[PDB]
Amino acid sequence: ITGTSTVGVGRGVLGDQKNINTTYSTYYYLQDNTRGDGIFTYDAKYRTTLPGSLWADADNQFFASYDAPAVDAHYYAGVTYDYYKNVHNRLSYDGNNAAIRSSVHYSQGYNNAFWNGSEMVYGDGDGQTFIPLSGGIDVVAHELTHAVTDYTAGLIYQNESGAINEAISDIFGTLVEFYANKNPDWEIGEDVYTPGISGDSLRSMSDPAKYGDPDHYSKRYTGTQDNGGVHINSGIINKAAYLISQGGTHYGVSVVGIGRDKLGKIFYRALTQYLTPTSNFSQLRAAAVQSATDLYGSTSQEVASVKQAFDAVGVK
Ligand SMILES: O=C(O)C[C@H](Cc1ccccc1)C(=O)O
Ligand SMILES: [Ca+2]
Ligand SMILES: [Ca+2]
Ligand SMILES: [Ca+2]
Ligand SMILES: [Ca+2]
Ligand SMILES: [Zn+2]
Repeated sequence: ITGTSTVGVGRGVLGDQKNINTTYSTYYYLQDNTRGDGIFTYDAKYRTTLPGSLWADADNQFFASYDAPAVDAHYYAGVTYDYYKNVHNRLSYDGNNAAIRSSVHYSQGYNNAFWNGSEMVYGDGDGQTFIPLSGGIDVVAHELTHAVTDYTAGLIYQNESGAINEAISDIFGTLVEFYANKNPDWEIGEDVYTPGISGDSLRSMSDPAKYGDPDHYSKRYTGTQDNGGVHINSGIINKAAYLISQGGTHYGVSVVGIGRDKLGKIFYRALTQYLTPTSNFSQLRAAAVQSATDLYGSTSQEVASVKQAFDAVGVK
């Protein structure tokens, strides 16, 4: 759309009020011209055809309950874009300011969200297992990072490379959640999962086993479900990443934490410089070590912690 940039106001999935960037041209659209080539949010109107209609609103106020998921998908995509730009100096997912598109109200009672190779898509949830998925900043950032991976390492979505692809998305989704300071934690999807149950989440990076995911290589899933356990075996990497950041002793191996910022720098470097589409866990470890070496020196503590952390999860 061609029009005038403006700012609107609405309420998100969790009921919080926020301002969002809109464009005015007869209607007010969810089109943010302030970031790269724009962020665009569409209404899929409970259908599965994509992307749907660019979101249009008459008065620039988005307080209807039907509006909530659009408000958050639109807002959280801006935050994520900011994180990448500010923190890693990367312009959008392609590094060249590509437009960011998302659709909401995808299908009926759809308990999922995803990156389809061109855009983000969010279901509204069935109201029991999930509420609308774009209400979780870690979910939004998890999706946008899959775009980042597609344009960089290109990790194939299956088996080990696939689990790495998933872990990357959880790690950066969590780093973004801390960046925005939105009640941050090392859990995944807590804000939109099982509205009826407090305290849980979809996955845990601090203790993957809490939800039955592996936290050691010896416990990896080797069957065929889930594309070869991409959402299961990611726990091994997630745990490694949590250890690098926070420190701890796991299976008798002690890791000194080096903090979130360094975690993010090391992983981003590995992702953008060293990983390839078919990289496996063992290659990820070599990548992460090389990255930390590049950044901090081979005799650094940073390098030492990366090694310890992988040793702790059994990745050699
Ligand atoms: O892999 C994906 O992008 C799909 C999905 C995303 C998701 C993340 C966090 C919470 C809910 C949903 C998953 O099942 O992880
Ligand atoms: Ca309105
Ligand atoms: Ca949180
Ligand atoms: Ca979280
Ligand atoms: Ca819950
Ligand atoms: Zn994912």
